[PDB]
Amino acid sequence: GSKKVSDRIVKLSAIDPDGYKQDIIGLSGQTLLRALTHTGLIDPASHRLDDIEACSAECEVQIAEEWLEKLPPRTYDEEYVLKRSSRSRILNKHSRLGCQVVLTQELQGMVVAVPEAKPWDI
Amino acid sequence: RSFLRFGYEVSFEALDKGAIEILGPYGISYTFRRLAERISQ
Amino acid sequence: GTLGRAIYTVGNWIRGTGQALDRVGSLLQGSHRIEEHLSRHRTLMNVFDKSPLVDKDVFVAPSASVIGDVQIGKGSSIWYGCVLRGDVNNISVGSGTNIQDNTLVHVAKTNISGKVLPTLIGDNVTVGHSAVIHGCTVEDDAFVGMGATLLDGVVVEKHAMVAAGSLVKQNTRIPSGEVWGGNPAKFMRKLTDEEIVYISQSAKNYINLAQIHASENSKSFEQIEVERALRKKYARKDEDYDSMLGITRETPPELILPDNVLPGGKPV
Amino acid sequence: FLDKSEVTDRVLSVVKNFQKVDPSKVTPKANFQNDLGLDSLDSVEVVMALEEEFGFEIPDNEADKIQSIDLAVDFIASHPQAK
Amino acid sequence: PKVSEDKNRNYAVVAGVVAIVGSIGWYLKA
Amino acid sequence: PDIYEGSPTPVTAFLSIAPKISIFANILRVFIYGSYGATLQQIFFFCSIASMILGALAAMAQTKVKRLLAYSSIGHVGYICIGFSCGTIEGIQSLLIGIFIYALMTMDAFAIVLALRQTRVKYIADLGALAKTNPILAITFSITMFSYAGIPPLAGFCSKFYLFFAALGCGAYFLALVGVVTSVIGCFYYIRLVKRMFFDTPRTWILYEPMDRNKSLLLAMTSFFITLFLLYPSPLFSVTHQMALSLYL
Amino acid sequence: PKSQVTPSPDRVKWDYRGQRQIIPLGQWLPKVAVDAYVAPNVVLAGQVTVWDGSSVWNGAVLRGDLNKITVGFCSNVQERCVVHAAWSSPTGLPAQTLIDRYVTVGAYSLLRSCTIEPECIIGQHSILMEGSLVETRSILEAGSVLPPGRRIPSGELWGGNPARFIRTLTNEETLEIPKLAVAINHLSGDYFSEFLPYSTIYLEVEKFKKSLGI
Amino acid sequence: GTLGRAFYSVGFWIRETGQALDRLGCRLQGKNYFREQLSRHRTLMNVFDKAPIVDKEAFVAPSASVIGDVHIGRGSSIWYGCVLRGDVNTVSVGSGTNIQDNSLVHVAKSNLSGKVHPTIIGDNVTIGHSAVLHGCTVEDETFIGMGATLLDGVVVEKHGMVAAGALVRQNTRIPSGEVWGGNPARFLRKLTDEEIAFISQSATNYSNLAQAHAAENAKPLNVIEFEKVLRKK
Ligand SMILES: CCCCC/C=C/C/C=C\C/C=C/C/C=C/CCCC(=O)O[C@H](COC(=O)CCCCCCCCCCCCCCCCC)COP(=O)(O)O[C@H]1[C@H](O)[C@H](O)[C@@H](O)[C@H](O)[C@H]1O
Ligand SMILES: CCCCCC(=O)OC[C@H](COP(=O)(O)OC[C@H](N)C(=O)O)OC(=O)CCCCC
Ligand SMILES: [Fe+3]
Ligand SMILES: [Zn+2]
Repeated sequence: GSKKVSDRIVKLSAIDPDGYKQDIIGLSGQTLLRALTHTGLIDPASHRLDDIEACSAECEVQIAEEWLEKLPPRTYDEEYVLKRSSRSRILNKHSRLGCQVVLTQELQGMVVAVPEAKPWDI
Repeated sequence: RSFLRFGYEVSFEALDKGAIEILGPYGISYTFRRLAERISQ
Repeated sequence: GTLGRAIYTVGNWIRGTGQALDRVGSLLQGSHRIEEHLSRHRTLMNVFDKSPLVDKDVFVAPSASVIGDVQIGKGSSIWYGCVLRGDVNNISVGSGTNIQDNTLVHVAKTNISGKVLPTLIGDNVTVGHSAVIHGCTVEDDAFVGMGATLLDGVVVEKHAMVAAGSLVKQNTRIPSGEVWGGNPAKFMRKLTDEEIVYISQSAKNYINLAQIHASENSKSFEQIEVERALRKKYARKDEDYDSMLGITRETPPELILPDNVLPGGKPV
Repeated sequence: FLDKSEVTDRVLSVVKNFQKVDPSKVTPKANFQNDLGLDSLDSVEVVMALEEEFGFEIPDNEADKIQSIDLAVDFIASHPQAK
Repeated sequence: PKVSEDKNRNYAVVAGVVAIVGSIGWYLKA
Repeated sequence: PDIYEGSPTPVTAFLSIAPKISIFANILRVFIYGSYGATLQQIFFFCSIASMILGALAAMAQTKVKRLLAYSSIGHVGYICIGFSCGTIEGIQSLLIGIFIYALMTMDAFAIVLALRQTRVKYIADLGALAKTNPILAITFSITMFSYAGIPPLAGFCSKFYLFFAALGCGAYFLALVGVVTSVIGCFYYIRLVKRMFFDTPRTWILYEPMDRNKSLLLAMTSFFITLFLLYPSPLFSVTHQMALSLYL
Repeated sequence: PKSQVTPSPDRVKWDYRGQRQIIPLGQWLPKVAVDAYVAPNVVLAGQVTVWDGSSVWNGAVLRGDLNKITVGFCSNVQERCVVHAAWSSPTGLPAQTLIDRYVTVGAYSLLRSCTIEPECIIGQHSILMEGSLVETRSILEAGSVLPPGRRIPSGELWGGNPARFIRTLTNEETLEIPKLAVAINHLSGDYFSEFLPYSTIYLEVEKFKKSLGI
Repeated sequence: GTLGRAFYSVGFWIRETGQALDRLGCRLQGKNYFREQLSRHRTLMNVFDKAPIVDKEAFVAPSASVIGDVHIGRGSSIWYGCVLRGDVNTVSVGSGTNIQDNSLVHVAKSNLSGKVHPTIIGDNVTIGHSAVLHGCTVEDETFIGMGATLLDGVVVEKHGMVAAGALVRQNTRIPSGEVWGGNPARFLRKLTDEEIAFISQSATNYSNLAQAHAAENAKPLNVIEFEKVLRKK
């Protein structure tokens, strides 16, 4: 055979805030925020850089409780970014950062819920 | 052999390895990360 | 009046001074630079008392070069950089069949093999970019991938495909429904019905897409300036100030493409 | 995603309110119209009761596809809105 | 065709010439 | 900081410069009469110390360019109020020189920010590969940051120098130590930005569109002023000393 | 069967303006950076973006009529290269033809909806079909063809008509990859100084008009 | 040298100033015809002193792009769409050859790969359509097939034929009288006398055809077409 792009295609189920479930396509080895950007669910101009310090949780996502065990644990920086932009200084205990989640072939069929948009212009 | 030990186990291992570092600019002086981040209060 | 005449004379003096300065600067360069001249490239050209018969609805790009005895059917299109040299023998392009960018269609010298025949391209065929055709007989409803080379004496039967980056050797016939490809151009696989639908849809999409290019490449200087001004004026929008003023600026029809070339036919 | 226990309980509880459905036959795999001898009106009534115990909606093209309580409970367990 | 038609543009040209001449005189007379 | 961040960038540029000059003029024309037993000198002493300390300790925990600029403005306000704390002709002269230099540096920095604002710059990490795409805008921004820090060869060092001299003249040795420590911290988080542009190698780059002519000339003139101010600083000192004396006679 | 065509009497057989290099399609206007060098023979149609340090050489066609085409920083498209975009790709990813930074595209390269990661070298006569990914720090040999949906792993050299794996690139080659793009950018900048902002051809047009009145 | 480049740049500055003055003079009179987007393509383009040298009896198509130190012999022809770019080194095209349509004969763009080899073309050499000659050398009376991709360091001996679409790898020598084809190029068969005669006759046929094409290209530009383009409503 040969090296197919389908060999690193990760299927995902991303849910927009109004409850609609659409299947997105991502690449294993790239951030989940990049996968969400392809379909346009998250505005690319809000999180152009997949870097932790260049982030104010514009890529916040809600992972399913059964699918959160197959992911690296949240780092201190991720928690600090999540708390400040929560608008209530509370932890939802199941929300991750899009730029800090790297897709993997073990993440096939992961269901992720995208919350409502937040202003980011200035 | 005593001088060879005197070269590493003390002069390089303790005097200038981390003892100056711990009281220097990053051994314990990096508490500004634990201090600047608290300015949000 | 008098002020206008005085300003015109001053402008004439300024133009003369500027041209003199340009000449002096050219002299200091040592006359090494080759000056740009008027475009001498002829889109349609005659060779031996033979003229192309391009139809009214055909889109021939200005950078294309249709030369010699070339007969082109309705709805087809010749794209940028394409060369159709029918000087030695005939070239017949069918109806609705587009020849894409940088493609070359040439006909043999009527004696390359003794029994040479003119280059015939059927209807609704599509030829990919940078493809080379040198005496084929491509039948209608066929596909030639980009970069494919078709040597003299080949025939591409109906509903057949030539893979991109192939080399169909001389006197080779591609049967219907095959995907002949590779440098030796050997049998790859059979065509599925989805591929046939894709071929027809691509041909129709190119017929649809040639129209905007034809309408853009034939504009006059006055229309081009007006469209450039309109494009600059509506490049960025401010809905807040328009809502304050009670107006709604709408994009002029000159800057609106037909919905039949959009990815999914977007009305809004 | 949702665990199978709670969705199984929620699909095993509401089905016994039709004054004819046998409590002994209801199980994670028990077709509505075929295994229980239901009517097409009851076949749509079960789907309506699925959106009667919650606020989500089932499109008209998602009600007549599969009348099986196993796929129904799988779909319920794959309902992010519910909890 | 030896006439400039735009009246507004002609006045701008006259004003620019006047500004240049006045600036030169200002730098010379003072 | 919230007002500076939420305000439009061209608006934020004007509020960072114009109000401060006039308000400081009012404060000076109040000090000419309001020196009631050095009551304001103590208030401004505490305010300047706290302002320097808080600006230095707060601008290190900033990831956005505009919040960092706001905290830099607060720190420089404290540095200027050092001059208020020491009531003397030299103190007021240091104050006015610092105001002038700070205003010019702020105009430079905000012109640079507005140049990148055309491509929606929000974070310091956004200007990561600027030394590759625009290797002269990165140099200009580094010059402005170093001038904020107070590196000797640049113009921002002269103001801090003469303010420290004024503080030591009145005998307030405690102001000098606080200013020195705050200057160290400030230079640290100012060279932190210069590290991002030149030394880091981000995986994803952001390309900015060319700037326009007005901001280009403004940047060029201000950058030539900043680097070459030490060579010919006499007119500024002369006009400042003339201004300080004229407050009373 | 028709075998009948109607020649148009208003068809132009010689456009004195030549071929226009920038061809806007409706509201889509190609964007070319002031630092970028585009050869006068190049045709840019539709939504095509050329960034700083990029260069497009003679005979290249960049038709962004269907989907977006982007050429990255210091990435070059060499002589007679056709870059085209499709509505969609077989893999399901967006079909925008994206060329990242420090990418060298050899002559007679046909790119269609392919995405090329930064610091790549594409050989001559290379064909990148729809939905093909070329991972970063990889080299594609000359005359190599990869079918739709194929991928070139990062740090490897690939070639052949049904493109196959050849060997693994060493450190020196994968660090030399951007230097080739920089050198080609320097050559393009050398070519860039030969053209003034405005051509002087309109004077010849005026002379031709005066030779026939107005 | 470096003295010449300074004068060249100063000439550019003065020419730019003169063009700006001419545009200003046009604006005073109300004309705006300088805004017309005319094609800036030149069939003969130079890079400082490196200017192509084309013989008088040589057909160069108006759409062909010849750049840098390129030498064209008598009786040679560069057909439509060809790009002959030799700037870091020289491109020498012999007498009686024919760079056919959409072909490319260029030299390496940088010294990182090594030393840039000048491209040399012999006499009566036939270059096929859409063929790439990248820093190679070919002896006289040779044939290069359609779609060939000769690379640098390649020597094609006299009476040597390269098959169509073949890709000759770097530093490869094709012996006289042998046909090399496929990817990569490999020996296939030995040339026959009839093929040699046909190769010889093709050069003369194209040389005669180029004269007719040049005669049809040297006609005065039509004024009816110019008038029709001018008035478009
Ligand atoms: C070789 C040795 C010499 C070598 C040295 C040669 C020197 C040549 C002599 C003088 C050079 C003069 C330099 C002065 C240049 C000033 C800047 C040019 C200003 C200018 O755009 O022109 C007028 C404008 O009108 C004025 O609003 C303001 C314009 C007022 C100034 C124009 C008056 C020019 C008369 C100069 C006296 C000529 C006397 C004769 C000189 C020749 C000697 C015989 C044309 O307006 P416009 O609406 O059609 O178009 C403009 C224009 O296109 C651009 O500015 C903008 O893109 C556009 O938006 C619009 O503004
Ligand atoms: C001596 C030459 C005067 C030529 C005067 C002149 O050309 O003004 C135009 C220039 C540039 O302005 P434009 O963008 O309209 O370019 C217009 C451009 N001509 C074009 O072709 O696009 O103005 C200046 O910067 C110069 C300011 C100082 C003017 C003294
Ligand atoms: Fe993030
Ligand atoms: Zn031929």
